[PDB]
Amino acid sequence: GWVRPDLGDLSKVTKVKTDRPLPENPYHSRARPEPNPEVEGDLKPARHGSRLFFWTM
Amino acid sequence: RWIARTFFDGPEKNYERTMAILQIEAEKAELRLKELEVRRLMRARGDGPWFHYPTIDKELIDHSPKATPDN
Repeated sequence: GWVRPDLGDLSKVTKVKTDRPLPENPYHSRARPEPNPEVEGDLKPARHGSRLFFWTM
Repeated sequence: RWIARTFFDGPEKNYERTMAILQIEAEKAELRLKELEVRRLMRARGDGPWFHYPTIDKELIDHSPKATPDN
């Protein structure tokens, strides 16, 4: 008394059951590591203007 | 007597102009002693975005369970 699985088999991704603990904190996952800080500030213009050699403005 | 007040001034204009344009200097010769402080000696930190070089974009990675379990 069995079935003839014509087309429904080998498809339709399922879920099963919670059986064992899910392996969080995977295979190594050592560090990120840390990023470098940014600047937000306040966009002011040039302090006296382009300051190159003589170049007042 | 009638030469100065007809033409020009003494220690009220040519003094305190020397005091005026010598305050455009200490914000010029000292900010030029901060570029050498920062640009040449940044150096191995790379904190401020001047030596920032592109490496890779991690957005284009995939995370699907691709069809070999040990990869």
